[PDB]
Amino acid sequence: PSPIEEQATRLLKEVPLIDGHNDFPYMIRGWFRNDINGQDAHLYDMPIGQTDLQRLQKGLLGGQFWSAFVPCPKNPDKEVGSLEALRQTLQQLDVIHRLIERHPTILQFADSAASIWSSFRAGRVASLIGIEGLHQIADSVSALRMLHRLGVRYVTLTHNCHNAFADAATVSPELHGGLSRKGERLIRELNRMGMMIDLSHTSHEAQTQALRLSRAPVIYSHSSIYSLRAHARNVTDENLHLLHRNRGVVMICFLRELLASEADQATLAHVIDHIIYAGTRIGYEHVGIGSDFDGMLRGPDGLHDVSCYPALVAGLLERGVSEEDVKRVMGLNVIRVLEEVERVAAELQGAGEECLCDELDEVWNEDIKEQLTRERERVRKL
Amino acid sequence: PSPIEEQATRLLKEVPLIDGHNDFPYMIRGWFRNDINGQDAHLYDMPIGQTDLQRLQKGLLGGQFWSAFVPCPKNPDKEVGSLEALRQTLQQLDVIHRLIERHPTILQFADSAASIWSSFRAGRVASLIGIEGLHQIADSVSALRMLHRLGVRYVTLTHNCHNAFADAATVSPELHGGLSRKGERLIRELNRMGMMIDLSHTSHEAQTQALRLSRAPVIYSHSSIYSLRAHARNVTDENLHLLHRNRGVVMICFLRELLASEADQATLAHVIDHIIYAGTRIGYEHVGIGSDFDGMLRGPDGLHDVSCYPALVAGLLERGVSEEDVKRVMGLNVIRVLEEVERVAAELQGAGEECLCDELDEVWNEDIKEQLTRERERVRKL
Ligand SMILES: [Ca+2]
Ligand SMILES: [Ca+2]
Ligand SMILES: [Ca+2]
Ligand SMILES: [Ca+2]
Ligand SMILES: [Mg+2]
Ligand SMILES: [Mg+2]
Repeated sequence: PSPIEEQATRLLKEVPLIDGHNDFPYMIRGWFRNDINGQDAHLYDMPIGQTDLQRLQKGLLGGQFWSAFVPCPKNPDKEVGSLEALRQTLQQLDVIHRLIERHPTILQFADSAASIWSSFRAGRVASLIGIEGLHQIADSVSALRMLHRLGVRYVTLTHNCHNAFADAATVSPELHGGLSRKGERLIRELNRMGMMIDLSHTSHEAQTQALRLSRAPVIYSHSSIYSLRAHARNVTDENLHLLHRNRGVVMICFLRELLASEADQATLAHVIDHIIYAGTRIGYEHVGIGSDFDGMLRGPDGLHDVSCYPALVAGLLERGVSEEDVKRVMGLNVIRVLEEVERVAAELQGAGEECLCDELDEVWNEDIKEQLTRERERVRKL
Repeated sequence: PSPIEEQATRLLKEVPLIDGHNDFPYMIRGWFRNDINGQDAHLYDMPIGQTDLQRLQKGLLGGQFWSAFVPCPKNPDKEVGSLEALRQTLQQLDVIHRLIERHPTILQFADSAASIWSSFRAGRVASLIGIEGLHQIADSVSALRMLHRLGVRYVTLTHNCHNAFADAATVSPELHGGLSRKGERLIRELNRMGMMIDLSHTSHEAQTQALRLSRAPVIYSHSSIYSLRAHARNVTDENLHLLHRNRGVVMICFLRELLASEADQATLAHVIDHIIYAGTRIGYEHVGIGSDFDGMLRGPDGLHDVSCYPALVAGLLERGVSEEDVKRVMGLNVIRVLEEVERVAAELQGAGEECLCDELDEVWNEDIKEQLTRERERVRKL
């Protein structure tokens, strides 16, 4: 009805709004235990949470990085907890693929810039996947490459747990003091394979080191601004500048604790303040939208669920952000980063760069290796 | 030079010889520990084993189901062993994909009848994948569906270990006495997802039950004939007949213990005896070739390595098997089974059959579920 609301609706049909982070797959594990057979009525109209398939259509969302999050392992035996997390990751990747496959009119799987656009041309929500923590890979780079093959296109280096590769923000004391030696080596492998690095949930020092080391642009899938609201999860002015040099994107989070000192005061206007702050200081080509819907109980006033994206687009236009810059913040920026991550990987794989391999145990003793070599030479005689 | 050898060479160029089972990926884990960077000289000319990339070309093999085998878990803590086997499976799937990707002139990945042919048109060895035992999935059907997504197109129900789903042949006493209740339910899921059932390594009673229950044709990826040589790993006349009704294929194994009472007496002629026995009694459209190269130290006389396939094709022609029947045994039969497995899955998935889901723990108590429902109704008021 309002000229501003007609303008927002047009932009949402012109370009895809691609949200950086949504934990709807974990809601499905909590509520249904990943059994969605005969649950369409509930999947379209959920009795819990901030995401369902009717409200997803209503908000005119163009794409989504669906989170394949599993919790940090709590088993006192650490080997078992890490391996347990790997199995749970495959369960969450499985229910995401089944959610997409059982609802092809609404959701379409995407793992690239081209597949995002083709999904958007067809009127589907481009359904991408990200894992949230390197605890999920069970210390296995082979497993990580297989997760890329299953459709994972970003890896948050940590969640609320330290791992062998990096320091999380919310846990103290520090383990590695930024990235470990392994972490630095993993950055090279992530760039080589074409996996997008996500720096949300990681410590400020780990961000600084990763932003300097990475040969491809990175993202913050759901982080806000430190200068406006001081929090371990928000991005400092230092790391915002290094993100600019990196050519990355900060996808602004709707978490109330990241927007206001008192959480119940958080609003849609605060999310817009954070987008404008970043856009003013490091350009609107390096800012995105990273809701974290279903990673919280309650959202800000005016951003209560996935139906509220038109109010965000209208609010940005109302504050004097240009149409072209709003389109950038909506999704063009995160598409560009994914495109550049793929382009860097094709360059490095084309040059024949050596991949990172896991440390494996010897399965043969010297007696078995002697039998095999002696057998080979017998065949050479024939 | 011989008219028979010219004829064999022509057949190998006309249609792909598709071998049912090769453990070359496990040799790579044993010898290189899955680190193949800068090892091309050795990968083309191996110091051990019955498979390398030069001899693979020399034998004119058209396709191969590469084994992603890992050993049966030996940890006394069974939960840990099962989870360890899952991680090792991802390591072996990873090195198979890296082997194919680093040598695109020789190997090309295939996961269907169409992708086998296109690989063969381009002069590549069609590189398919199979896992060898349901111990590899860590009791997770979600993981199994993700293995299908990673390119696994058959699952041997057991190796030399009993699992929760089926009885292996070589271990006694019997656990389930054929298939377990879970096993019967897994047969339905394997048919639905389009995973080819492999009955090698399983007990005679488990074969009988699976052959009656399966809605799609199955294979024996590497098994020989019981009537010619009595062994727990060979196929009985009863199960050969039920394989005929199933429309499946028995892919004849080169294992010396399966061909002769004294292993050192085993020959190429014995492999041909077994192919002709099966072809005579259940038709040549239900017989294949399933070497098990690199699952043994030494092969039969005349079938010492992957370069020896032209001698097998020539030997079949020399014994009066027709060109069309030799082409069937070479690969047309196993292509047909994979085509029919895919066709059955498309039918059942098109009809919207419900998939088998894992038993998951509750992650939310009633207090958290109340908070979520109360929160949802607050949003409905707005
Ligand atoms: Ca979260
Ligand atoms: Ca929650
Ligand atoms: Ca074997
Ligand atoms: Ca061996
Ligand atoms: Mg700055
Ligand atoms: Mg019979």
